[PDB]
Amino acid sequence: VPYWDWTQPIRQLPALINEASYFDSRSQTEESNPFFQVKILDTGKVTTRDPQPELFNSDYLLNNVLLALEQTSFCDFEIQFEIVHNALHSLVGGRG
Amino acid sequence: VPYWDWTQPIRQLPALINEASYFDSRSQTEESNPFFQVKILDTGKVTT
Repeated sequence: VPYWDWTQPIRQLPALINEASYFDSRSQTEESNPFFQVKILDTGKVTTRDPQPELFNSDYLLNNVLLALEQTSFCDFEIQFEIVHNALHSLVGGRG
Repeated sequence: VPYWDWTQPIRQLPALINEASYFDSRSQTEESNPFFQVKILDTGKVTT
């Protein structure tokens, strides 16, 4: 499994996850990349992304993670860890 | 019906079509953008 870095400012969504559809040479054919969406089992609906217009060209994530990393103990670190974890989650979740 | 001016030197696809998701307040709900693609009738095939 790879990891998507966000410490460096993001110019746009990463290629692997925003590219419309792939073209496989095994069938020499196009097919839609699953990374957009997936049908949630027996629910009648599918997921949906929604980018936020302030996810780009900011050092907010960088400085926040630095001031979370500065700490020494562990319990204090945990709370800022969770905060920044849910941060970009909520940012990219959108109205969906 | 509108028209798309491709005579303009383009940078990205227009936002009317490329994005496959829009949120409308009529039902305060999200819905996939139909302009993304439409399946061909009674063949189980989706364009791209």
